[PDB]
Amino acid sequence: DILLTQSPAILSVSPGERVSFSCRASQSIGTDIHWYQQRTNGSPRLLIKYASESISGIPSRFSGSGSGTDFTLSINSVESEDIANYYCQQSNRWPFTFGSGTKLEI
Amino acid sequence: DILLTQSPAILSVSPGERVSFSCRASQSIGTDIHWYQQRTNGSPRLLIKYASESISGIPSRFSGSGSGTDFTLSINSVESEDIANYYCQQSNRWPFTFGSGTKLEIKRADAAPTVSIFPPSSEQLTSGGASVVCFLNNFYPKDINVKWKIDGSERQNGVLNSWTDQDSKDSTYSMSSTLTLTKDEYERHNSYTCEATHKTSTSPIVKSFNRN
Amino acid sequence: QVQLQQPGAELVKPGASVKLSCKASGYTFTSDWIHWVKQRPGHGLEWIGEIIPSYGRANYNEKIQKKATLTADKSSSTAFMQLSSLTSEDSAVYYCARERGDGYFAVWGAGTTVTVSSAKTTPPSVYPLAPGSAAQTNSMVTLGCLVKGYFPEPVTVTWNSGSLSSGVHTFPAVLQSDLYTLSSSVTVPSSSWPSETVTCNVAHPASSTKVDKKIVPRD
Amino acid sequence: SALHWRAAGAATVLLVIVLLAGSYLAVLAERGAPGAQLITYPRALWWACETATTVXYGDLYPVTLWGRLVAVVVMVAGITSFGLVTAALATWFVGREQERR
Ligand SMILES: CCCCCCCCCCCCCC(=O)O[C@@H](CO)COC(=O)CCCCCCCC
Ligand SMILES: [K+]
Ligand SMILES: [K+]
Ligand SMILES: [K+]
Ligand SMILES: [K+]
Ligand SMILES: [K+]
Repeated sequence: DILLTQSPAILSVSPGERVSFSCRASQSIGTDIHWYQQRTNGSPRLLIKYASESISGIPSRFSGSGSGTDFTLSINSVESEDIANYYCQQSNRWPFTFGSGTKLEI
Repeated sequence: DILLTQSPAILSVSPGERVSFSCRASQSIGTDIHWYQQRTNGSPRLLIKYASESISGIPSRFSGSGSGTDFTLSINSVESEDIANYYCQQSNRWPFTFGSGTKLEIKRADAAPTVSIFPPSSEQLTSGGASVVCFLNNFYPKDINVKWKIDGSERQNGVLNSWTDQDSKDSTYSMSSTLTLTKDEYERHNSYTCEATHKTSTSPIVKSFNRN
Repeated sequence: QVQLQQPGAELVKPGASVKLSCKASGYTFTSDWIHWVKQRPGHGLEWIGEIIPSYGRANYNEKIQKKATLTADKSSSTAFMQLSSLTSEDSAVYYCARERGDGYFAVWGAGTTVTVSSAKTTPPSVYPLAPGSAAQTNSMVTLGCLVKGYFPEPVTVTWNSGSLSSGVHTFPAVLQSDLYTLSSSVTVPSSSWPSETVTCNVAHPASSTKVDKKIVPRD
Repeated sequence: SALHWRAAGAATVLLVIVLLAGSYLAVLAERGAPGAQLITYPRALWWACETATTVXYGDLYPVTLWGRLVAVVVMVAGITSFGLVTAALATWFVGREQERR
C-alpha cells in the first residue's frame, strides 16, 4: 500500500512568512493527493483536493502543487488561525492512505 | 513536476579541450530535452533541441546526446565565445521546467592587467563632484587588489569597485575602481594614484597623475 | 528582424502593479504559445506561465505564488503580462518567448528589467574619460565614459553606434544611496585617435533618454 | 455517385478534420494539468491517429476531463467512418453479385 511520508513533522514559521508542507509518495500517484487541516480538538477539514484544486470556504492563502511522488501544500503569509496539524491523503490506489502529519508552529 | 538537475554548477576547461555538460531528470523523459545558452547580459539562445537535434546558425562544435533521464551537451574544442551559462529544459510533461544551470569557465594563460587612471571630467567638476576612475583590464587570473593613494597616503573612503565576468572575447577579466570625492575635497590634494597588485608581478603596477 | 519586442524596463512601487508587453512579428501560427520566464540577478530561469493567443487560454506555474495574469491581442499581435501587488521579490528580468507547440523556445525577447522600489526615476550623468596629459601611450589607447546617478537599472552603452565593439568593457553597476553608477572602456589603436572620432551612446530605457558624448583629449 | 460512396468519402474527409481538430484541442485541454504528456502538437496528432484506429498503445493519453471528451469524439469519428466504409463495400459487393447471379 502507498506510503505517504510527511517530513518534517514540525514546522516553525514567523508570522506572515510563506510556509510549505511536503508529502512524498512511495510510488507515482498522479495528482490523486488531498490535504486536510485539523486544529486542536477539531475534526479534519478538507483544504485542497487533487493536489491543487481549491475548495469553497477555504482562504485563498492556501494552495497546492505537485504531481507524481512529490507534493506541496503552501500558505502565503501564515497567520495564527493556521496553527494545526496537516495531513495528506491519496486516492490513486486502494486502500486510501494518510501521511503521518506535520504540525504548524508559529 | 520533473526536476532537472545540472551538476556541476561550474565547469573549467582549457582552451580547445572537449567539455561536457550534464542534465539529469527526476524521471524518464525520452529525448524531450532542449539546451539554451545565455551569455552575460544576453537573452537565452536555443542550442540543441530534442536532446541531439541541431539548430541552424549554431556552430557544428555543439552536440547533444542522451535519452531517458541522463543528457549531455558537448562542445568539441571550446573557445572564448562559449563562455556563458547553460540551461536544459524539458517538454515531456507539463509544466515545462528548467535545470538550474552550469557556468562555462575557461582557463587561459596568465595575463597582467593594463592599468589606466583617469582624472575627473571637466563637465563633472563644474557640477560639484569629482570621480577619479581606474581600469585594470584584461588580466588573468581574476584575483586582484587595487589600492589608492592621495598625496602618497593610502585612501579608502569613497572607493567603489566593479568586476566583469569572464570575457567572451579573450577569457580575461577586468575591473574598474572609482574614487569619488567632492569638488572641494578634490581641490586640496596634488596627486592621485591607483596601484594594482596581481599574481603576474611581485611589484605593484601603478598609474598616477597630479591635479595640475 | 527581431521576432519579439519588449520594453527595456519598468519601475514599480511596492504594492502597485505593472503590465508588461511583448509584440510579436514574423510567422504567426494558430499553434503558437507565448511563454514568460522570470530571472532574478545571479539566478536561473524560472517559468511563469504560458498563453495561446489564437484561443486566449493561459496556464501558470503552480509551484509559485500567482502574481501574473496573461492576456493576448490578436489584432496587434501582442501578448501581455499583468503583475500585481509587487514587492522587491518580484524585481527581475522578465522574458517572453515563442514556442510553436513543439516544446522548445525557438526565440526569446530581449527582456524587460523590472525594479520594485519606492525610489524615483533619474537619467544618468555621462562624463568623458580621456587620458591625463602625462599618461604615455603604446600602440593602443584606453578611453571611456562614466555613467552615474541613474535609476533604476539598466542602461545600454555602445561605442560609435555599435560600429565599434571589439575592445569594450562595460562594468556592472554599483548601487549606492538609491543611485547606480558604472563606467565603460574602449581600446583603439593609439594612432587612430583623436583623428577618428569615438563616442559613447548611453541609453536609459526607464526615463526614455539617449545621450552621446564624444571623447576628446584634455585641453 | 451512389450514396454509400458519398457517405464513405465524406467520412474520410470528416475524419481527417477530426484528427487535426482533435489534435489541436487535446493540447489545449491538457496543458495546465500536472503530469500530462499530450501537450505538443506533433505527438498529439500521432495520439489521435492511434485512438481513431482503436490501436491505443498507451504511450500517450489524456488525463483531463476535456481532453478525454475530445478523445471520445476522436474514437467515435474513427470507428464510425470505418463502419461506413465496410457498409459501403458490402453494398458494392452485394449489388455487384446480384449481377454475377
Ligand atoms: C495546432 C494543430 C496541431 C495539429 C497536429 C500537428 C502536429 C505537428 C506535425 C506532425 C509532426 C512534426 C514532426 C516534428 O517536428 O516532431 C518530431 C521531432 O523529433 C517527432 O514527431 C513525432 O514523433 C510525432 C509523430 C506523429 C506522426 C503522426 C502521423 C499521422 C499520420
Ligand atoms: K481495437
Ligand atoms: K486496442
Ligand atoms: K491497447
Ligand atoms: K501500456
Ligand atoms: K496499452
